[PDB]
Amino acid sequence: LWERKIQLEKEMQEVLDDVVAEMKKEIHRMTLRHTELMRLQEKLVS
Amino acid sequence: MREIVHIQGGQCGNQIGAKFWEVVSDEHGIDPTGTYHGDSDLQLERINVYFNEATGGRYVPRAILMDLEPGTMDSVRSGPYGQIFRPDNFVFGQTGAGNNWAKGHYTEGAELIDSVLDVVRKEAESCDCLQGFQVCHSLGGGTGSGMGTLLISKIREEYPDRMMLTFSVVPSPKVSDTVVEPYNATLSVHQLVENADECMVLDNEALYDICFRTLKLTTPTFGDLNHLISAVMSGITCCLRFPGQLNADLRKLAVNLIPFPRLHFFMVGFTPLTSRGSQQYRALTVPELTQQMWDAKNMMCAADPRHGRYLTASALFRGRMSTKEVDEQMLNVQNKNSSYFVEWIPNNVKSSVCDIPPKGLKMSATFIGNSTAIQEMFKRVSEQFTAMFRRKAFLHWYTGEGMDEMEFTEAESNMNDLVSEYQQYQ
Amino acid sequence: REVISIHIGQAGIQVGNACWELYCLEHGIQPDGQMPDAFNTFFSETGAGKHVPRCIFLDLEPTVVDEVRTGTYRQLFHPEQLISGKEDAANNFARGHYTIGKEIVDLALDRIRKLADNCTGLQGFLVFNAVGGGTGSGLGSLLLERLSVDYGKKSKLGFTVYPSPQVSTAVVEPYNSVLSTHSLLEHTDVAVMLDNEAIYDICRRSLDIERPTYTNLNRLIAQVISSLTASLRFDGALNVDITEFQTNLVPYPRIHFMLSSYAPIISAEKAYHEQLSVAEITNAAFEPASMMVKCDPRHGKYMACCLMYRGDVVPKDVNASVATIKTKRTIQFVDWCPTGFKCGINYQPPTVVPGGDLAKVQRAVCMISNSTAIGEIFSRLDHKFDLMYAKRAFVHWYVGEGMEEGEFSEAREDLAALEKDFEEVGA
Amino acid sequence: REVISIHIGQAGIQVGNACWELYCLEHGIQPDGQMPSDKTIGGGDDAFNTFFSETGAGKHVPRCIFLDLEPTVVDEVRTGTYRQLFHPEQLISGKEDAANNFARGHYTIGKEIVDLALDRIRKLADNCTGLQGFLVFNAVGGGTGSGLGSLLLERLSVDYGKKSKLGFTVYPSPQVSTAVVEPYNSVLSTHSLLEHTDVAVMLDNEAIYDICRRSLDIERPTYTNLNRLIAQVISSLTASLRFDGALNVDITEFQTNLVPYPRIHFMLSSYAPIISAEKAYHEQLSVAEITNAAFEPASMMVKCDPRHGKYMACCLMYRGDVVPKDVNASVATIKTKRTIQFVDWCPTGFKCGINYQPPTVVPGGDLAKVQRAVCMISNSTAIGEIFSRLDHKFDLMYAKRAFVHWYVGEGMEEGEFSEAREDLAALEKDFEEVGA
Amino acid sequence: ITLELKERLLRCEKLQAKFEIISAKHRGAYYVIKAAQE
Amino acid sequence: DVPEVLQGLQEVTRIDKMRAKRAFEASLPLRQRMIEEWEAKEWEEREQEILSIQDKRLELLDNALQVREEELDDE
Ligand SMILES: Nc1nc2c(ncn2[C@@H]2O[C@H](COP(=O)(O)OP(=O)(O)OP(=O)(O)O)[C@@H](O)[C@H]2O)c(=O)[nH]1
Ligand SMILES: Nc1nc2c(ncn2[C@@H]2O[C@H](COP(=O)(O)OP(=O)(O)OP(=O)(O)O)[C@@H](O)[C@H]2O)c(=O)[nH]1
Ligand SMILES: Nc1nc2c(ncn2[C@@H]2O[C@H](COP(=O)(O)OP(=O)(O)O)[C@@H](O)[C@H]2O)c(=O)[nH]1
Ligand SMILES: [Mg+2]
Ligand SMILES: [Mg+2]
Repeated sequence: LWERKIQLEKEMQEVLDDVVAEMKKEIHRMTLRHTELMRLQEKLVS
Repeated sequence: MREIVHIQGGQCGNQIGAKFWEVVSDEHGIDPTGTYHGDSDLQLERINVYFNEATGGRYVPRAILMDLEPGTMDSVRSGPYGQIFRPDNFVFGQTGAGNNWAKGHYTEGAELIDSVLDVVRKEAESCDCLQGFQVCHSLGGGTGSGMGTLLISKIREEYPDRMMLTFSVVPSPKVSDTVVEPYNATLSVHQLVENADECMVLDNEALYDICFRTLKLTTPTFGDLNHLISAVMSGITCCLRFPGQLNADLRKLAVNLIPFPRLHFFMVGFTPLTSRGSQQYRALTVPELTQQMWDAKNMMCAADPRHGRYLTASALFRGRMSTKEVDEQMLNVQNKNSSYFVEWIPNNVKSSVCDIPPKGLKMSATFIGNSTAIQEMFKRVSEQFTAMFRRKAFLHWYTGEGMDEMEFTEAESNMNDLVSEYQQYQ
Repeated sequence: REVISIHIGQAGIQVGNACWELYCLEHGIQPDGQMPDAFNTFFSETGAGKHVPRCIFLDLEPTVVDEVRTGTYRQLFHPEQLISGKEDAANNFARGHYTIGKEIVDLALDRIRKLADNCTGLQGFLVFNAVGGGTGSGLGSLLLERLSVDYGKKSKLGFTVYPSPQVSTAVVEPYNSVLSTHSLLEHTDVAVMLDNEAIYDICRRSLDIERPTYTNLNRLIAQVISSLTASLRFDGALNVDITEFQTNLVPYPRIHFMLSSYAPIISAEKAYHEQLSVAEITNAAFEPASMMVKCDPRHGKYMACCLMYRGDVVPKDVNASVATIKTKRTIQFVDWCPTGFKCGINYQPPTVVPGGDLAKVQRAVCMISNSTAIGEIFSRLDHKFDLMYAKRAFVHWYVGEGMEEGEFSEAREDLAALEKDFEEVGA
Repeated sequence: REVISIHIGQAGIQVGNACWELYCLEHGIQPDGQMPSDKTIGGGDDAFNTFFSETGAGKHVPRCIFLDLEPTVVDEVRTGTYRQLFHPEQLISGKEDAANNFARGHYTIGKEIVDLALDRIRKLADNCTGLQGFLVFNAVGGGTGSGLGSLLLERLSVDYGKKSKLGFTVYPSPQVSTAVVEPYNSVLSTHSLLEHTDVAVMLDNEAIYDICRRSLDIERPTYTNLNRLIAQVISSLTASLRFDGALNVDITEFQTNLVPYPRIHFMLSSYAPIISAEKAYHEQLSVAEITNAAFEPASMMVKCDPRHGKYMACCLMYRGDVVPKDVNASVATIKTKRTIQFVDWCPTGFKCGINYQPPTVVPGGDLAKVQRAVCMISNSTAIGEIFSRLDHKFDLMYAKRAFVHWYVGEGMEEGEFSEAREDLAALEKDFEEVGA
Repeated sequence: ITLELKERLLRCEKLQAKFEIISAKHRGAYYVIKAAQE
Repeated sequence: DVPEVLQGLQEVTRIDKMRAKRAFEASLPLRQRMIEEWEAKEWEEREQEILSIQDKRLELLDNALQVREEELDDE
């Protein structure tokens, strides 16, 4: 029983933990694109 | 916090333990009456590992004497320092094993073991944290070999997570005093290899040679042999009672020494041993202590370590010292004698230091080796056992009392594979 | 601005024993905690006129901590920060980690929590242990994981007394060290190794000590830690903090093992005569004879070094000495580091510690480098681990404690991957 | 604004013996009913109004009724170190013992002593000018505390009625226990205590042992150790009337802001900081961590985890020099704290009383002189578990009619046994229906 | 036989401690739900 | 959507498990936790499989112990 519990825990904690890295890369790159949006606004001001 | 209970089996064990308490009580500063009258506080600071306070400064040792005669206990009480013991621990029969393993393990052992476990349980319950037991006995008698073996097996069936330091005075042939030593020694080591966890080999042959050569004594009685054994036994276990720069307790020593699950048979030394004429013409430097410590005519065993490799070794120094000096000394020893050390273990040697030396001696040390030369004593007893047993000499005294023939042969086989494992690893 | 000190095992506790007696006299605080704000990083004012150190001493065997309880600093520490187990770990990694560790590590964490609550502006942790034994290895590899999963974002400076090749008191060090260095690779952030044999040689040569005990060693490491934290305790013309140091040095996430050095490590008789200045103290620190880990800096290219100058040092002679050391061809920097020095300075001279042979000097340099020279360290310890593990020796104790036979293999492969990483980044 | 005290049973009279010493030390009264001649006064001539009364020449006498049947502890007090302080007549000692028997405590022997204590109570009340309320101190696990205490509670409710009552009662621990037949007395006294005592404060022997073991660093505590901090708690409760409080709460604030329903009055108590001399000056006592230790579950006089329930409401009495900003920030931190959870129907549930008097120190004690202290009285809903566990103990005993003949040999029937059972059941149902 | 039984009981206790310490180390499974939701 | 997503009683049972998982995935478009609770249910199914394997091995071991004890008694 204790062995089965340890096996369950190691499997469930190995599955606990990288596409979010690339998705957040997209988020930050689009934040840059909206800094470019602000640039467009200042071009409108000019 | 750590606790040790000390048990004495047989006459040899009783005498060795009596001298051991005579030594350790002084090293703690308490007089025979039981009232402390020493000087410092480093003594009293951790004496709870051996003694129990009774009523306002009356300290009683945690030891149990046990045998099958009243005469030995009467002698122990009549001797000095025998008052401290609690009279309740004095357990004994009246008949006597009579150097008979069957009496000491099957009849009298059975009829006394239930009583003795009561008192050992009392001591092991009055404490708070046990780390291991101590047993003092021989391997060439009835009250010491068979009864001590039964006692340690009964302990193992009760405390399966503890060590025992079983100090076994092995029956040496040239110092043999009874006609059937091997019929006891083989049948004792049978279960010593199974249950006890640190069997310390000792032999009257090596003790007498030490006394004759180094001490230069003229009339060495059993007093001085017990003195040396007690000094070793008190030095091995000062890492608990005293604070050192590098502290190493019993479990640490056991795990460091024992590489494989059944090679626990330690050969032991002690330094410095001097005559009172040459103690004025010598220097107790650390290299000198190490050289005497590895002097092959100083280990308390008849098996010369030159006849084999060292599985591992351990040194326990006492007195304010230099740890770098210790380590470089042992490194020099290993490098110079690299042919005596197992090849598949780098740095075969362990070192520990305690900041308190035994009183008088401003510096001291102890050696515990696990060399493969130990097989010499076992082959040297197996030869005698086979030689007797080929024609069943003295065998009816055991067969009629309850042992079949196959048990002796199984003991032979166990002794043979025990002595063969060391040869295999050498 | 705070770092809290946790000492584990006898080596760490005694190193802290020297370190705190150094700090108390450096700040002016008596043993029983009273003056006759620089202490705020280490000492916290409690009540009125009483100061308590931000430290916890922890061990399983009780007598080593009882030494502190019965010494001269008995009034100083919080009477509970001196934790004690009941039975020693017996130099067994499995026993220290699993069997005994559970009952006491939760207490350690629940005390670290209230220490951090008492603190406000914490930089992080500084931990002391040795990866040779069982206590400081198992308890270290468990407590570090606990802190890295609870606080996570803090920096844990681990000053580890790594075991030396030739001089070695224990016998299961090749196992204990690999079992510790599995975790120590990926749970702490900066691991300053120290080697007993190297510091023995330093004591023998510079201080002409032929019987160097642990006390002098411990004083030496205490001085190193004081030089590391002086930039935070005090002010200087060019300072350095934990984030400064720890993001300047560590190039890649899995390469952080400092080499430590100190100067002028000189006794009084030579310190009164021989003159001292930056342009020769810096070279003296770089010399292999005065590096604290039994390693060979010549074999490995240097990646990034950090220098700290206690005492009166103007920021120009340090620049000149950096030039005059980078101009020497014997030491080779790594190819991709066009600049490989981070210098910091202070305004306080090192405080001579009564009871030692260390000099009272005008200025001193503490050097912490990161270089590929340490590959042979791991390689040789792994070689002797292989020696012991070829015949499955000593495995029975760990197996009976609970550890299987395969985690040894996984940790060995982890060390092998570490060595491969060092070789790749050396290339 | 005087408050009178009633101590019933050996436990009650022992707590009083260990608590009136605290009062006579706080108000600088010598332990023989007088003040020292020299000016050694903290300040004021009426800080002792609530407990004593000058009679012609500086001879103060406490407003205490020490009522007990068996006279072995009453005369122990009579011959103790407090002889010229106590009133010779207030100390009421009967003839024989109650012997863990609610029957003998409430019907046989009680009836011939309640009307003797009642006249002294009436004289004390008539002497009093601004009477505030009653503070009862008793043990439900015994005979006199449970039986005589419940009888006196009923016969004071029938007479005065409107006045508030604060009942500090001890219960048996879930495991640690001394008396064998204590569940019967506990349930029988609980039925009477339910609808008569205005506010019930709970204490537990093991719940004070374990605090004295983990905090005060005593591995062999005793009753003379528990009673001292019980006196500390009651002093923290009553200091508002005594001393000048910037944000102070009279006795009726407890009932006004901590009893949302008249049935629900059962309250956990906590007190911080429980520190001794060794660690006192090494730790720093601040309104954040003292409050946090108050609301941790390891420092409650009632052995019960507040996790299983929801804090309905709470009161925090602060002594010493405390600035209200820090306590406001501290209760904000508590409201942001995750583990303890409130019933959503109470958005404001922290009363924060504050005084200007630091905690006192008694010579030979354990607690040291400190700046500030806090007493936390919480109306939670974890106490239903306590009542239910006590009831489950009671059921096994009552199933086999054990010990029942001793009870029924007196005026006690089995009808009141059953009605006390169903009253505890109704209390269980009420607490659970409060629920979410 | 009793010797063997005691050895097995000790092994069971060791595995118990191992499991509990692994639990304490990891948690200090309810994290994957919020991880995916984020 | 895709045919033959993966590339033998156990295998057949795995196929049925996969079909049921796709069915529940389509069924549920917190609501997501009800998928996570079924992940927990499949974990419990793995636990049952572990239980069965241990039962088989332990039964064999019990038989072996009976055999050794019988031989000992006979001798
Ligand atoms: N610098 C320094 N190192 C020490 C000291 N004591 C031990 N060591 C080192 O610690 C290494 C092994 O650790 P241990 O001696 O077993 O100490 P530990 O790790 O705490 O083990 P425990 O006895 O269980 O507490 C040795 O190789 C020594 O080099 C010391 O006092 N000072
Ligand atoms: N904390 C604390 N509890 C006490 C003390 N004295 C008695 N008790 C409690 O009182 C309970 C039993 O009630 P009793 O002490 O006998 O009081 P009683 O109601 O007067 O009973 P009788 O003396 O027989 O009339 C025990 O379970 C104790 O827990 C005390 O000094 N301190
Ligand atoms: N060191 C020491 N050994 C002894 C002493 N007396 C006997 N022996 C040894 O112990 C062995 C006898 O063991 P014994 O105590 O008689 O066991 P028993 O026969 O069961 O009682 C002999 O071989 C002796 O060499 C003694 O006083 N001191
Ligand atoms: Mg250690
Ligand atoms: Mg009573």
